[PDB]
Amino acid sequence: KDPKAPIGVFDSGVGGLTVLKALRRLLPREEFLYFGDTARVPYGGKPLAMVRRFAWEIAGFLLRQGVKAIVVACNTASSAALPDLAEDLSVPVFGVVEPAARAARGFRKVGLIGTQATVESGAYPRYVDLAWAKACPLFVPLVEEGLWDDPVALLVARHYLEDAPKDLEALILGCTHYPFLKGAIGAVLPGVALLDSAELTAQEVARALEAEGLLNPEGRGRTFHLVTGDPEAYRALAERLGERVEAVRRVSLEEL
Amino acid sequence: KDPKAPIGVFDSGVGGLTVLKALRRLLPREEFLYFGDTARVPYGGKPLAMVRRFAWEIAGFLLRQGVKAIVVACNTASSAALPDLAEDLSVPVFGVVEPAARAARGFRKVGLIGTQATVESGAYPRYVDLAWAKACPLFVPLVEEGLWDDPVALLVARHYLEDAPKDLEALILGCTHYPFLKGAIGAVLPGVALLDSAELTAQEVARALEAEGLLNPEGRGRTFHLVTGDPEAYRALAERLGERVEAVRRVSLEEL
Amino acid sequence: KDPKAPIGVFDSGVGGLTVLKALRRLLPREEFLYFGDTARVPYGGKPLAMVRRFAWEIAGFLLRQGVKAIVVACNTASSAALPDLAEDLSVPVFGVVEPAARAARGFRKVGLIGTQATVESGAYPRYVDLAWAKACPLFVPLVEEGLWDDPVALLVARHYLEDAPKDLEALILGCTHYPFLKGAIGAVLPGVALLDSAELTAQEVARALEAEGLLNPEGRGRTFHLVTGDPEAYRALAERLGERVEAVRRVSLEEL
Amino acid sequence: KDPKAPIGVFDSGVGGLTVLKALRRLLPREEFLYFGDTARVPYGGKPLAMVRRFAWEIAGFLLRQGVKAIVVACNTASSAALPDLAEDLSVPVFGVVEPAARAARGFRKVGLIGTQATVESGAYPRYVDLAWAKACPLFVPLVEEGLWDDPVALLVARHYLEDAPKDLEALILGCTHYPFLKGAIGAVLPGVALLDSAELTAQEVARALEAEGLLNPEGRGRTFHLVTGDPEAYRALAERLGERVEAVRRVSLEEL
Repeated sequence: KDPKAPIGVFDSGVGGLTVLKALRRLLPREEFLYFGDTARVPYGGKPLAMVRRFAWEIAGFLLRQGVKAIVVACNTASSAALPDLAEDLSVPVFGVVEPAARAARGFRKVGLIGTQATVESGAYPRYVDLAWAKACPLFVPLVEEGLWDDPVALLVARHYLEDAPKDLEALILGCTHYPFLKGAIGAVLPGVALLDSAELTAQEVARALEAEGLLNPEGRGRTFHLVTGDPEAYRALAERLGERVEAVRRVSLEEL
Repeated sequence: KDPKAPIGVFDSGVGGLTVLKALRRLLPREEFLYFGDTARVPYGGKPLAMVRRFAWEIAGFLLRQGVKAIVVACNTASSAALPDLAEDLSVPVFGVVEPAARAARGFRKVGLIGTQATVESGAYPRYVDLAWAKACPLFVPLVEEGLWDDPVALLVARHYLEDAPKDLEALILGCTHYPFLKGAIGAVLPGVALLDSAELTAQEVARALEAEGLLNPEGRGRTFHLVTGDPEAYRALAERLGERVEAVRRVSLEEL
Repeated sequence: KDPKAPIGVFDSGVGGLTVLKALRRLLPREEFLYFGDTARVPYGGKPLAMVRRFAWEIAGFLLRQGVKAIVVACNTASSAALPDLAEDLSVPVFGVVEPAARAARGFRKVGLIGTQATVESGAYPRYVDLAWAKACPLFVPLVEEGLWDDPVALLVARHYLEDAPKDLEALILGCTHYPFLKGAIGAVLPGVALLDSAELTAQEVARALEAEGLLNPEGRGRTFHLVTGDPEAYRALAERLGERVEAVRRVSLEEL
Repeated sequence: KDPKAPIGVFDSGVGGLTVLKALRRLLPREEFLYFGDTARVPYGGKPLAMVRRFAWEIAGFLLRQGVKAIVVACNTASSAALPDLAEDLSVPVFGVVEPAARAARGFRKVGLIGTQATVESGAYPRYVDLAWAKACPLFVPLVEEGLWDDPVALLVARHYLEDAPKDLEALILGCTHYPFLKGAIGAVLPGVALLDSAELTAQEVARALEAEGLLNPEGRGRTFHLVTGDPEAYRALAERLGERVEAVRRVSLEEL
């Protein structure tokens, strides 16, 4: 156990940067390795079992790099791979399903939105009873196009959420990209608590790591980006989502 | 050369079905082998060289199934892989770039819409001079979500097409999915001639195969579907676009 | 923990059956999964980092079959992957390098033979001080061709072992196949103790698994064989070295 | 066609250098790209269909480097991939099976030796009627260990060619490596004509290439080596077999 060692964070691409941001705020002294698998993004439409192999390869790559814990920022990969991945690895492994589904248990009727893979996996029903679940394929490309406040978002939010229970008290945003869309989602489902996977998970990570004596007390934390697709494209994309990408290098899928 | 043998048509997923339909209308006596690489869709944001390897892998698989010709129904893969793929292979190879550009050469000011990869590839500039070109990433998810007749489609067309020159006489629909948004594109840009990649390629295919004595003068045509991801998801998506998918089988990326 | 779960054992091919037989004797009630990577055999000429990815891939595969412990029967793959693989996984992980090196420390001057990769790795010098090491590439094929009792084996043993120190007291048989060549090796190196990787490891596995309470207590144990190459070829090659294979199925490299 | 373009030659490893050497002696002004797939050597124990994907992949790679012709120096790979590879590609494609079988048709009772995959392909029987065929697995490592002049080479030659008919007039040396064993093979089978795949193929390539008007008339020939395994290990092994490797670099299997 070396608290000077970095924390691994991985995603299919830029969406998981919402998780990275929340982690860095609570843990400014830590070193993060953010792995964006942009050569194979998106996971949301791939067979769950293929994502599970992706997650295993990427966990292996992060351990090779020496991380002390792994945060699976993707909801699709969390659904596909956890809890087994945490049950198979020695370093702590954290996901974005359980923390938000835990908080959700203090409400009478809970709904879920996420990718096609996420809602069909049954990952969330394993931790919490769901009144309603619905795949929102367009949210991700709406967010990546920078249209989170544009009227089209709103109409699309209405198309996906029109048919949903009026007594829902909370809604799980079971996709890394969905925090950008609280505005259009709040507007169509007023009064409903919106559960953010990123903030809920980073808190869990911070609590658990300190509890194990693995947080780094001293020093000034940094972030390195590792992507399997084009780095310049990723840098552009990350910026459209308000993240200044400083350090990026391309990781070959042969290194996997 | 054996005219009883089938025609290979391949795409990243369901989009290339527009090409498949135009072909089946002109050549009802041909057997088609339609390959949808849904395990690795989309191509439009991947590195152009990676798509080139995809095209070569699938081209080889189709040659091992016995096809007498190959239609590359994806605009991204055509940009990535043609003309070399046709130069390197003995069977006739056709793409969806050159026929639409060729028709485009009979207007004075010509514009292009397509995927990210396509507009950046320079493939279309090779064949016709372009006044304006714009990637339309939301269009593909809009079509796959079944919303081409919804007013959000009308709004998205405006977000992408407003700031294109008023003196366009023609617009190249440089993506397999765009013939579905012909109404919305036509409304936001009245008067401009819309060039359909699928209709113009199918004609080029039929003309040339005829010229070579390769058409199958007798018998009833059949279509077989071959995909790399989940077949049942594929069939659902295909049916939302108007193809009743009769035969579908899953092909391993190990077979490539 | 679940003591009904099987034990995973993996190798590049049939060599690891020497380790499996030793395991069978000490643990007749245990259910075993033997994973033979015959699509990618042999490991001895490949880069150590490539083998290391193989070990990770297969370890992940065995975990998905539910194994409660993993034995790395290949000496080349132990050299590539241990001790990190054991440090990184929750289940007990055992190799064929450490146990023979432990026993070898009760000798004054010790030598090592094995594959090209094993000798270059420096895996063995990390556990025991070595007086001599020689790669013996032809020894593996001699065993698989069934020539271990034949004179040509004896001349080949002399060719590799001529310039070995006359005062050696022990020789590490650092390759799964080398137990078949004890006759020819002792003839060229009389009076030298031959340290058998397979016999020592099964004891360690048995001791360690007994201690963790993971030993199965009821039941007749079988072995299931999983291979990445042609199963019938594997079946025929295993029989030539004295193993009767009953259950063998081909596992695709894409499941990895 | 471009006559300044290089000729492509590929093999699993160093065995194909016998073919390269013969080629360079006949075509000293030609530029050659030698591709040795040392990350996946040997082919002889693999499923023939897997080798066939290898041939396709590497052929695509060489076409992307711009070769004007391809020589498949491996007898296993010719058996797996020819004649189809030659039918499906525009560049001239040459193998090592057909030329040696053609010369063999000038004899009454003809034998063949080679790898397990080569004799099991039945590729040689498509071109010449065979009286006798034997796989000789140990010949390849004998050559790679530098033991072709050693007496085990005489003993091993005798082991594999003992039941061979005494009325056999010719033997096809159906493996790239076996010309180094001409000495032992002729000694153990006196009076039998030995048909060398390498010398006969180069003749055919030079004949065919001049006829297509593709020879490069000006220039000093060089060879560049491309390997998928470790380049220094390859260079060492090429030096043991008498080839002086000037330029070698490693190509990733993901580039394939």
